[PDB]
Amino acid sequence: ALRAVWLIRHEPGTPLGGTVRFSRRYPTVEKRAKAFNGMTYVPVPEDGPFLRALLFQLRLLDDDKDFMERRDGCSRINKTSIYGLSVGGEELWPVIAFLRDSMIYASVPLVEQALSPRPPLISISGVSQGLELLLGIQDFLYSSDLHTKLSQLPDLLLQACPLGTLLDANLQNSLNSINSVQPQKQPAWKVKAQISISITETVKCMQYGKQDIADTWQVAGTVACKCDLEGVMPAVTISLSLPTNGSPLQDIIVHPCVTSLDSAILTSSSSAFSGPYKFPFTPPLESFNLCHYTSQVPVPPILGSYHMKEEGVQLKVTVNFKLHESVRNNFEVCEAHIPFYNRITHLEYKASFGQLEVFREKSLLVWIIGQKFPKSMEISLSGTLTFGVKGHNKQPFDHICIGNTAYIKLNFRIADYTLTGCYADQHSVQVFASGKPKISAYRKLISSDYYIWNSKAPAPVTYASLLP
Amino acid sequence: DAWAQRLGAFRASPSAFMAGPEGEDLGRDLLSDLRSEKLSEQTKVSLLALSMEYPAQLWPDASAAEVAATSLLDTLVLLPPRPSALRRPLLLAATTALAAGGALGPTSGASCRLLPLLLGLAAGEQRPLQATACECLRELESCKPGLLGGSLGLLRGLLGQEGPVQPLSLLLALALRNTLVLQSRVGAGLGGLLTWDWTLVEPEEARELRAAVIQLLDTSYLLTPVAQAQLLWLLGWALRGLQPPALFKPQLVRLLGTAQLTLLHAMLALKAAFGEALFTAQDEALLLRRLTLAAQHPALPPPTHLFYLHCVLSFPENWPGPQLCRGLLPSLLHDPMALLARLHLLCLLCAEELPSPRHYLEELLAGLRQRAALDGGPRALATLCFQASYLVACCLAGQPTVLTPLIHGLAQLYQARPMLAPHFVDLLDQVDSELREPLKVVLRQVVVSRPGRDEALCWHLQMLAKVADGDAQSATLNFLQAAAAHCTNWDLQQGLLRVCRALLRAGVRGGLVDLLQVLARQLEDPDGRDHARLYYILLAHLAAPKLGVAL
Repeated sequence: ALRAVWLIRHEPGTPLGGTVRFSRRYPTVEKRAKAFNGMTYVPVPEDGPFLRALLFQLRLLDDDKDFMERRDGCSRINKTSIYGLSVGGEELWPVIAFLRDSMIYASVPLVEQALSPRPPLISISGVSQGLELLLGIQDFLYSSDLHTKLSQLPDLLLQACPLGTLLDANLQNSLNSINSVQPQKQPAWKVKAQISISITETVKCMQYGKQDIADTWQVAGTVACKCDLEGVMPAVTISLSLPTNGSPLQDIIVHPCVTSLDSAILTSSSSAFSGPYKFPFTPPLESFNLCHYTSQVPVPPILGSYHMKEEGVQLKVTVNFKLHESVRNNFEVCEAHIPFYNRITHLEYKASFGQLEVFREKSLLVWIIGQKFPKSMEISLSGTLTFGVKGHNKQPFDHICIGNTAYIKLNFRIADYTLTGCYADQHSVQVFASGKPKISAYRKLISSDYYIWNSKAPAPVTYASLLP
Repeated sequence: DAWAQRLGAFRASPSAFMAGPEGEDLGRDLLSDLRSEKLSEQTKVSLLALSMEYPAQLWPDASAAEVAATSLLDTLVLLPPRPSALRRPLLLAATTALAAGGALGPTSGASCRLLPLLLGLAAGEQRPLQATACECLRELESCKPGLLGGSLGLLRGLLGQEGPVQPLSLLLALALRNTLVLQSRVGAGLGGLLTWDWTLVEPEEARELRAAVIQLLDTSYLLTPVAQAQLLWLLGWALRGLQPPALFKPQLVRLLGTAQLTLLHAMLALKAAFGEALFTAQDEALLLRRLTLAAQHPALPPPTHLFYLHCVLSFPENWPGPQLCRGLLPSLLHDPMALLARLHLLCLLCAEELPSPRHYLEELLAGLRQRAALDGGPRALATLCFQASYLVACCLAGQPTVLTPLIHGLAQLYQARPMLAPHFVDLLDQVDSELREPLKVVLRQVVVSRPGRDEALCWHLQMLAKVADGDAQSATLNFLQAAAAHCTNWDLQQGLLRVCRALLRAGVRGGLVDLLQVLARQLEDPDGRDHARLYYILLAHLAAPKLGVAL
C-alpha cells in the first residue's frame, strides 16, 4: 500500500530539475499512516519540496557542492535504493527512487508500525511494492509515440492503483483495459501458435591474457517468448537444441509470470541435460520469459592485445587481434573503437586494414575496422599521435583507464551467431493440447563489455580471476 | 475553461489555495453542480477526480463530511438513466470523502445509506463498476476494522459465480484476518460467520479455515505479482500462531524459483515471520544462494541487485560457505553504490584471518584510492573510498594486520589529494578511539611533514585543527609557525586558530605562549588576530578545569 507515486523526467540544467508528469496522492493511506505510526508520523510534502529533496538526495541536482554532510557523509551509507528524505524538519521514510534514460521513478510506501526504531527493510512490503510499480512504469514508457505514451499515463494508472493499493504492475495492461473493454479464473494481467523468441547473448570479455590472471568472459542471455495463441488452455512449450559440443543451460532465472525454476537452476549458479526442455509457463497477454540463461562455452570467440609505449607523445598502439575460427567472417559493425581517455592531432598512423578516421573532436580516433578482418586476422597502428596541448579535462575522463592502461572498445555485433549455440527446435513438441507452433527463433551478438585488455599494463581484476 | 482554471490553482497547491478566500466555497460549488446538466463530461470527470484525490482538504469536519457524503449519494442516485461515465468515480469519491473525513460510523445516516449500496452493487461498465465497488468496500473495511464483515457467506457461496477474482479474493482475505483477530480477542470464534452488522467496532472452525485458505490459494493463480505479495504477507501475519503449511508449500517452493522483486520479498518475509517451521536446514542454503545470485545477475536492473544485496546481509535465520562469499565479493567492475552493499561480505570473510583476503582488500581499496587521487573526477569516487574505509574500520577495529595498510593508504591518499579534507574530518568524528588515535598520529605526521609552502594549506589546516593534541608538540608548533606566513585569506586564518583552539582544549601550556603569540602578532585579517589574542589569554590565565567550564 503506497502513499503516493511520481514520475519526474530528468531535466539537466533547469533549476527545478524537471517537470512532474504524474503526482497522485492517496489520502486514505495517509490517515492510515496517522493511525498506525502515531507519534512518529511525518506528512508527505507537496510536489515542489519533494522534487527538490529527491533530486538533492539522488545526487542529481548540482553535485558541485564541496561537502554536504547530510548527503556525502561518511556515516550515511545507502546500500539500497530506498532513501530517506528529510522534508520540513522531519525525516520522511521510506522513499524509493531510481534513474534510467533520464526518467526518475519514485514512491513512498506504508509501514504498519512505529518508526522510533527504523524497522529492518526485510520486513516492509511497501518497498518491494513501490519498486515493482516503478519498474513496470519504466518498462512501459520506454518500451520502444513521443507524447501519446506520457499523456495517457494519469488516465492509465488510475485503472491499476485506484486508492493506494496496486492491482497490476503492467501499464500496457492498464492501456489495454482502459481503451478496450472472464467467467473463469483468467489471469488478472490478460485482456495459430505464433512465438517470437528473440534470444540475445552479449559477449562481454575482459580477456586480459596474463599467466595467473584468468581470461574473464561471460555471455549474458535471455529468451523473450509469447504463447500468443487462441483456445482455452493451449500448451506450447518450445525446445532449444544446444548440440553435444554445447554445454547444458547455465545461470537460469525466470519471469514473474513464470511458474518455477528447476532445482538444478537453483544449484547451477555462478537437470544438466540438453533436453527435454520442459518449461512450465502461464500463457500471458504479456511476453513470458520461461528463463534467462547465461550459457558457458570454453572457447573465446575473439582474442586481442594492446601495447602503448608512452614514448613522449607517441601513443604507438601496436594492437594485435586474433579471430577464433569459430567466428563467422562477416561482421555487421566490427567498429574497434579506440577511445583515448586521459590523452589525435597528427594521425601518423599505419593502418593495416580499414580507415582510422580521427573524429572531428580530434580526441578519440575511432578506428573503424569496418566489416571484415583481413586474411591475416590482425590490425595494427604504429601511429605517431603527436597530440598538441595536453587535454586534461576536455578528453573523456574514464577512471578505469589511467596511464598506459586502457583497452580497445570494440563495439562489434553479429547477426545470428553468438557464443552459446542456441537453436530452437519445433519437431519435438509435446503437449496436452494441439496446435501449430510458429516459433520464429533468432539470436544475436553484441559487445556488452569487450575490452581487449592491454597486457602491457595493469587491469582491474575480479575475485575468482586471480583465484587458481 | 469553466473549471480548468478553477482546478489549476488547487492542483498547484491544495493546502495553500484551500487556505485562500476563494477556496471557502469551492467545495460548495463542486457539490452543487454535481447533479447539474450545464457541465460537460470532461468537466465532471476532472472535478470528480479531484474529489478522489484530496478528500482531506475540502470537508475537514465530521458534519461537513457527512453532508458531502449525502450530497454525493443523492447526485449518484439521481443521475440520468443513460450509459455515462460518472458511475464508478462517483462512488469512489464518496468513499474517499467519508473515509478520510472521519465521519464514517454505524450511527450516521450517510454511512448507513452508502454501505448497503456498495454491498449490493459489488455483490452483482457493469464489470468495471463491480470491481470499483469491491475495491471501495475493501478500503472502507480497512479504515474501520470489521466494517465490511457482513456478506462473507455471500462471497463464500458465490465464489464460482460472477465477480472478479482479485477484488473478492483480497476483500475476503482482509475480512478473514480482521474478523478472526477481533473475535478471538473477544474469546469466541467465527460463530457461523462463514454463512450488515455494526457491533464489531467496539473444532469445525479449523476445517472451515482450511477450506478458506485452499480457496484463496486456488483463486490466487490469477492474482498479479504485486497483489500476490501483499496477500501472502498478511496471510503469513495471520496464521503464524492461530493444519500444516504443506498446503501452501508447493506454491511457495514454485514461486521461489522466480526472481521478481515482490515474490522474493514475500518469500523472505514469509520465512522471517513463520520462522523455522517450514524452512529446511538446507533450503535456507538454496534461498541464500539465489538471493546472492540475484544480487549481481546481469539480466536485472540495479535496484533489484541492491535490494537483494541488502536482503542477504540481514537475512533472517531459522535456528541461530566460502564459495557463496566468492559469488558476491566486491570488485572494481562494480558501480559506486553496488560495492558498499558488498563490502560487509569481504570484512566478514577477512575478519577470521586463494590469495590472502587481506591482500585482495588491499588491492580493492588501493584501486579506490587511485580513483580518488585522479584530479578532475566527480565526488562519488572520494565518497566511495571514505564510506568503504568507515565500513572496514567499524567492522575491523581489532586487527592491526589489515589496519596498518589501511592507515598507510589513507595517509598517502591525503598526501596525493589534499582536496579531501572534509571527508577525513567526518571520518575522525565518527570512528571509535581504537582507530581514532593511530590514524590521528599518522595523519598529523603527514600534514606536518611538509615544510608548509604548499597551496593546499587551506586543506591542511582543517585536519590540523581536527587532530591537534598534546602528544607531538614541537613538530606541530614548527609546522604551524612555518604556515603562518602562507595565510593570506580569512579561511586559512580561521583554520589555523581552529588548530590553536584544539591545542587550548588539549591543555598544552609551554611554548604555546609563543605560538599563539606569534599567530596573534603576525596574521593578516584583524579578526583572526583578535581570535588568537582571546584564546592565548584563555590558555595563559585559566586553570585546567575552568577552561573547560569557562571557555
